[PDB]
Parts: sequence; structure tokens; C-alpha cells
Amino acid sequence: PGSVVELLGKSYPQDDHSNLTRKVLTRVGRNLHNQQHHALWLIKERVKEHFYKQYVGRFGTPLFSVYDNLSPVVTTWQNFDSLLIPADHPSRKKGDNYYLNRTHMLRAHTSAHQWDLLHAGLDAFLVVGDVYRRDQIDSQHYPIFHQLEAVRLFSKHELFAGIKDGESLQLFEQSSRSAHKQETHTMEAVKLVEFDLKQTLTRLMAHLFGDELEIRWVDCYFPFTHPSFEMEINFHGEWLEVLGCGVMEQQLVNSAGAQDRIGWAFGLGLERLAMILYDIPDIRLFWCEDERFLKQFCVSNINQKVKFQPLSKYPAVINDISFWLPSENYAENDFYDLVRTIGGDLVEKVDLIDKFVHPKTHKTSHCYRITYRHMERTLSQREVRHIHQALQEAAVQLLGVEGRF
Ligand SMILES: N[C@@H](Cc1ccccc1)C(=O)O
Repeated sequence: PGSVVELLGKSYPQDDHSNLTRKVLTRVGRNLHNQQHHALWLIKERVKEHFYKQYVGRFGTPLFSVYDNLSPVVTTWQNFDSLLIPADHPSRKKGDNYYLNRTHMLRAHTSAHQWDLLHAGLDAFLVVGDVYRRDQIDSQHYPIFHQLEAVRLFSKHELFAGIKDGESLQLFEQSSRSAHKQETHTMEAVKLVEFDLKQTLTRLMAHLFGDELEIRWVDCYFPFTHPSFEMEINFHGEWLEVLGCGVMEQQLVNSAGAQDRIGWAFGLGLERLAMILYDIPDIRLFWCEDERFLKQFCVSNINQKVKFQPLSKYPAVINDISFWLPSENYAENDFYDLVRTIGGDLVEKVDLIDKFVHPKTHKTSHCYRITYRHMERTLSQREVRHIHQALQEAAVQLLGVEGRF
């Protein structure tokens, strides 16, 4: 019926957590980040060259070994617990992740590999991979996107190698956790690690854009780094975040067996960066086959500056859909998964526009506005109407909604 999922050779029995769609599974193994002459592959290769050629360390440049072919199938221990993410944390919700079952999932971030690669004794590495998230539908969100993770560890004498009294300064102490440092980190060590992290990323961004770009650092929170930041780029008059980063939580680094090391880590969104770097308006464009988009990244070398040229934009068709919710058996993201399945890359966005409760029946009603717009052509009213009608019938069959229309 709907038991057992088979993926990349292996078999995953379904259960109460399982919520993959066939549609999302058809994207696993595509590995756009590894597809020669794809925009995302291009960014990856330029980041690789920056760390192989331009990073500089007081000892030597750390060798950043590159892992761009790790399977996206991970345990919840890799994806969450290894990163100190609490058991009650909202990032674990079934509404937000693609679970194969209670124990295996599609990784929601490339940070799901930090512990394993630290555990193998690496001091510096890059991880590049497709990641998976259940979320809303708009031009900035897609069920699969791509991240590049970097981790860089320091020994005590390496970090203090430029100073005249180095072997009396230390990495570790026992004090209190502040806005600026972890409880077991010295302020001396954190200031140097933070400086190296931000200098590295600032130079990487100048390597990718130019020297005129406006960036800012925004303090934020992650369970697996502290202090932590998001880097934001000002683009089309708006500050857009492109990465998260910070000083790695020492419990994580210690638990992987690197107890004599302090580190930084960052994770950048390749689509978010690519959309700024090349002015790409819609994330669906990374997945189309229109040569008008694809050929622009086929360049002679990975440093030939591609000057992406805008595509024509086609008119939209807007249709509403209203139904009564099942009696306490419904998630917004379930409907978005269904729209992706039926509507696919015809759908530009979905907004929940209205909700209310009916007193006589106690039923909740949702109304969603669906914006149909194709990236490659004009849609006819007719094909959209039939697709929209098919969506309504699938919604009744599969989600147990009650058509209100
Ligand atoms: N994993 C974070 C990014 C990040 C990576 C490494 C350190 C800190 C933050 C995300 O997906 O948003």
C-alpha cells in the first residue's frame, strides 16, 4: 500500500514519522552541485579554489578536504543530537522535515556531517550537498536546496603563533557564558577565532562578487555554535542572509574526540548566494531545462565572470481553494507537499489567506491563494483550471479535507 520506501539501494520501513513524497524522492541523487556547468557547481568550484589557494594559516594553509558526495540519508542523531539540538526543539517537527521513518531522514542541513568528519580526525573540511526541508511555496523556497559547510579547527599554539608569550595563553578556562563566549572558552581564543572566521568569509565574498558589495554581520543563535552570526548582503535594497556561522560549541568538538581544538564553522546557502550573485529571480530556475537559462553558466573556465542575462517573465493565473480541515488531522505543509506534487513547477507561490471556525459545526476552514506562473512560457486559463480542479479532488482524497470551493 504505502509501506516501505526504497532509495539508492536500501529499504526504509514506513511509520508514524514517514512523510516523504515520491516527488521529493525523484530529486535525490540529482546532485546539481556536482553537475558540470551548473550555477551551483560553479559556486562550489570557486569556493574550493579560494580555500585551496587563498586562505593562509600561520602554520600552513590547512588542507580543506572536500566531501561533496555524502548520501543525504542521515539518522536523527546525525542531523539533530550530534549538534546539541534539544529534544523539544521546533526544528525537529514532522511538519518541517522529510522523515523516511522515526530513525532515518533526509538531512535538513550539511551540519549533519560535522560530527562524523570531526570524529574521523579532520581539522578542516568542506561539505557540499543537497538538503531537504518542508516549508512554504514561494520563489525563495524549494523542498530541496544546497548548502556548503566549512569547519576549521585550531590548536593552542597555532592560534597564538604570532605572539611572543604564546604557550602561556590558553584556549580553555572555566568561567561563565556571555553574549560573547562559551563558558569553557577564553576571551583571548574566541576573539582570534571569530576574527579568522569573519576575515575568511569577507575575503571569500570579495572573491565571488567584487569589492563594492555591502555586507553586515547579525548576531544570532544556533545550538551548535556560540557566539553565532548570520552574514547579510544588501541586494535590491534589502538585507538578505546568505549564511550562518560561529564558534563551534566545545561539547560538540569534545564529543567527537578533538578535545584539544577550538573551531569555527559556517554553512552557506548556495541558491541564496547564486540568486544574489547572478540576479536569478526564482529558485525553480535551478531545476528547469530551458537552455535560455542553462547555457549562461557554460563558461570556458570557472573564473570567466558570467554576466547572467534576465529571462522574459510570463503572466500568472491566480485561483483560490477553500476546504474544511479534517477534525484535528492536518498540517499546512501537507497541502504544500500536495501542491508541489500536482502543480509542480507551475506554481510560483501559495498563501494561506483566510481561516475561521464555524460555530454550528466546530470545523476550521482554510482558504489558500495559489499563484500559477511558469518560468518558461505563458499558462492558459484552461490548463490551470483543470490542474486546479485536479488539486481539489486530490486534496479531498488524500488529505481528508471537505471541499468548500
Ligand atoms: N546549519 C545552519 C548553518 C550553520 C552552519 C554551521 C554553523 C552555524 C550555522 C543552517 O542550516 O542554517
